[PDB]
Amino acid sequence: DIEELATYINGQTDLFKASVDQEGKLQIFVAEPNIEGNFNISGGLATELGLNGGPGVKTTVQDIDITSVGGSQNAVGIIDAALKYVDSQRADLGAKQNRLSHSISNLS
Amino acid sequence: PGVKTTVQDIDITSVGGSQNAVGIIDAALKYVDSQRADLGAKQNRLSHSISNLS
Amino acid sequence: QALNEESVALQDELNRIAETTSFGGRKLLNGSFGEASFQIGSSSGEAIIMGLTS
Amino acid sequence: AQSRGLDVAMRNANDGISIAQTAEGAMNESTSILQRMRDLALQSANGTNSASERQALNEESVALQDELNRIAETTSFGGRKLLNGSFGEASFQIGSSSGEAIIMGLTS
Repeated sequence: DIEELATYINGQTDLFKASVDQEGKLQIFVAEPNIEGNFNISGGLATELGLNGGPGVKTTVQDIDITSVGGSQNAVGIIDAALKYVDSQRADLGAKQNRLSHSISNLS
Repeated sequence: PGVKTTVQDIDITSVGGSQNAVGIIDAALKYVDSQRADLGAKQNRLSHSISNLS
Repeated sequence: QALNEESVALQDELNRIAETTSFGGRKLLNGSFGEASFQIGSSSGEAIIMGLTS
Repeated sequence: AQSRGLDVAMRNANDGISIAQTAEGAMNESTSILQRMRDLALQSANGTNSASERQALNEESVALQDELNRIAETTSFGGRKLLNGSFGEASFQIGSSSGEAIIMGLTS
């Protein structure tokens, strides 16, 4: 069924966060760093669901709505991507901090 | 096509009414028991999932 | 006639059960519940559909 | 330098231990599911079952089958699918120098 297909698509990759809304419409989420251009889809199965991969709807954290099931399912991937980005930035800041400490010791 | 008869459409004012009633109620019982078995399968699925998640 | 009166009373009881049993205002056994997905994973998807028929 | 190597090797060995532990737990739950399915099949085998009982047993069996698929596709160590068939052969540096590694593989 649709839910099992979404779980399978989630399992077979880490760039997608598959999902299912209230009506049973496959929601495919692509984190910002993982997409650049026209996300194009093909295959007979996609025509079976009627999917259409194109520029996509741009959604950030500020555009999260939860009142609907699909809203929450998309929000899960949205927060996942946001967490990844924030953690990457914190890692960069930590690297800079370590470089600064080493430099300060060398300067002394 | 046959005359559609559901549980709500049951009357026992006549012999034929009750003779059809026994079969109608048997079919309804089969349906309800099948749905109960499905729900029990879902309960077992959820319990196993809970243990795995823990 | 008396047996039919008891039967119709039980019919009305069945309808009342179908229309009344609820999980905190969410009717369960009146068909309106349709099918809902309980997300039991820890990431997008990973949910289980549930069937509950009138 | 070798002390730092030993520390990182101990960390990597512990990480491998944790991955194996999580996989083992998932496997234990899966084998419990399989035992239940075996019991269901044996119960279905009995002669006095008519047909509806077999339908109910089959519904339970298919539910457990989809549960097995969900387990195989869902258990993950922080986003790293374990038993979905993608892990394959992976190394784990457990030595100070370069050239020490235990190969671990988790078939789907």
